[PDB]
Amino acid sequence: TQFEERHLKFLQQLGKGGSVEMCRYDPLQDNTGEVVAVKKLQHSTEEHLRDFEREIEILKSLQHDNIVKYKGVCYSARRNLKLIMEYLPYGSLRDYLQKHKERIDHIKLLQYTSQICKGMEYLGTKRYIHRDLATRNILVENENRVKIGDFGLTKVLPQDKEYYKVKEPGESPIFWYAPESLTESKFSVASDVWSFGVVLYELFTYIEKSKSPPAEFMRMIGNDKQGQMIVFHLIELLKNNGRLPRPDGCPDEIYMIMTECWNNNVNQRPSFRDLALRVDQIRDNM
Ligand SMILES: Nc1nc(Nc2ccccc2)nn1-c1cc(Nc2ccccc2)ncn1
Repeated sequence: TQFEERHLKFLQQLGKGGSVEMCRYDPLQDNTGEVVAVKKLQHSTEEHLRDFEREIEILKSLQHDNIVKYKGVCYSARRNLKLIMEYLPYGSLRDYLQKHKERIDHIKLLQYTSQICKGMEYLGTKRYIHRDLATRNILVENENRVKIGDFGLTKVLPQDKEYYKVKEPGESPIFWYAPESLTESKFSVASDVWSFGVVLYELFTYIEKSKSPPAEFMRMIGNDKQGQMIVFHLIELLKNNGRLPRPDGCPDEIYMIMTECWNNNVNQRPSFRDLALRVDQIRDNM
């Protein structure tokens, strides 16, 4: 079925990077229409249109309980596509956790960790590399279900390679990046596992600003480091086993999982299939 542009009523802006807005698809014009999440380009360049269309193809091919649901495409404006998605009412996990802090216990954090793992394992079966796994890109459906959203940086692996090489990087979440992604701009399932270790760290710090991966890494390299010098010092730190600390009150077994995801050897990092099995075992034990 189709979405006519004239019937999409703007409600609220949700986020920018592209922009995501909350809209009501209301063709009956009685405000009884479905509330949807709408992604559109803000600077619709020919390269950005090409990437956005690929992102739409990626989302549409994915059907999993922990992946935001594709609803459609609104053409009504080909050079000005609007991606229609289900609206997830509790927002990003980063905001949700920061708002409802230790009132979410370890058992609840591990239910979210398991869902993120499962979503990521399914994404890997389609040979897609997220590249931007972070709590800000994880959305909350309700208190019992989280879903990976934002496939803006997602890449499809070439047919004959287990990595994707980014020739000209744009804005990059460097404090979530694997060493090989920082040094050689190489992205793989293994670099998404390293970023997953960082998500686990974010969860267990309860999004405390002073404990954030940029705040901790800046302190370790020195707050005096600026621009490209941050990337130089971060690479040297990671190569020398400088890691994010164990969050206050974090169980030993969860910190062990983080440290295994943060292995310098790409092949030694765990698989998302084993992480989901391990996390479900911890939850069972609790
Ligand atoms: N499907 C869907 N529902 C929502 N709901 C929402 C978001 C923020 C506040 C309240 C509700 N977003 N969303 C969405 C958002 C999005 N990226 C994004 C937006 C805000 C922040 C961080 C990242 N990418 C794809 N879908």
